[PDB]
Amino acid sequence: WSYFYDGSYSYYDYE
Amino acid sequence: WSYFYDGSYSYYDYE
Amino acid sequence: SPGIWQLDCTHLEGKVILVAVHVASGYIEAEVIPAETGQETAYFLLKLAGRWPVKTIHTDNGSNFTGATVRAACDWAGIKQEFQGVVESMNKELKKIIGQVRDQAEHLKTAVQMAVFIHNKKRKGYSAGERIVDIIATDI
Amino acid sequence: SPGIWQLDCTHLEGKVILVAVHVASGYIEAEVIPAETGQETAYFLLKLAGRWPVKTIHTDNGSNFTGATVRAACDWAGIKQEFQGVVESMNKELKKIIGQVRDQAEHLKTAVQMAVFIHNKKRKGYSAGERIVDIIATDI
Repeated sequence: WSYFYDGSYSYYDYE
Repeated sequence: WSYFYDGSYSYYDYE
Repeated sequence: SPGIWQLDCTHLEGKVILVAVHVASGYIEAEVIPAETGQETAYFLLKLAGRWPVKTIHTDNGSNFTGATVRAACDWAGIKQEFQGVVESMNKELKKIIGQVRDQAEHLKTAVQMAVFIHNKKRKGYSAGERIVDIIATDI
Repeated sequence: SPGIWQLDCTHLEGKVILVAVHVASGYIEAEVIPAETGQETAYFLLKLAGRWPVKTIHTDNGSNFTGATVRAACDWAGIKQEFQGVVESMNKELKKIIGQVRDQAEHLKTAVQMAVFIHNKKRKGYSAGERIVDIIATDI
């Protein structure tokens, strides 16, 4: 998963 | 409070 | 001995308390868990293992220490399981301290952590909290 | 420095994560808390203080670190409060590790403790988990 600066996140691994 | 060998307890301090 | 722990499950006020005792130091960690399940025991163990070199745990054979979720956490953290009156000595000592402070805490869970504190910080040279880190530090 | 900690409150998956960083070692403790309240922060701090010599905590000025229940726990445990990019360095490092293991955990809370473990156990001589006990052991 990917956790962003704002509280949001993605199940996808962008990095 | 006092906690006994069985699961029971008392609010009173007997010891 | 730097990494041997005893884990037990006891009951206070109709709730479940998980107790870990570092046998060599007498250091204690404890928590009130929602239910006597493997899931909650696995969580507790995972937290324990990230703080201390936990190598072996001795438990009884209750379903919360033998379940599938506990086995996986120990595999992942690298903890061997095994299934003394050290447990009873500590449960009695902990209950006595909890009884003495309970009135100062709105909730059992707070009183438990007050008792753990009092226990780990009390001297007789070297509290149990100082002894555990000295044991480990020496093992490096 | 043996007893200085940085505490922060961050958000993942729409939940609240409490992070304590022992500044001198980089050792981390973290927990998913039900709500961003003083009550839950006081519980976490009480647990922290029974494990480690916690003398001073640096926090921001959020209502969860300045509330009445937090002030009392710090009085009782004997912790002075104060109100760096050390916090941000650790929150970013922790989020990165959580992202990488999240698929192996049914729940965020488990992934958090897996990431704390991975962080505290990784070497570069002396992990952060070894460094904290060596710092403290030396201070005795």
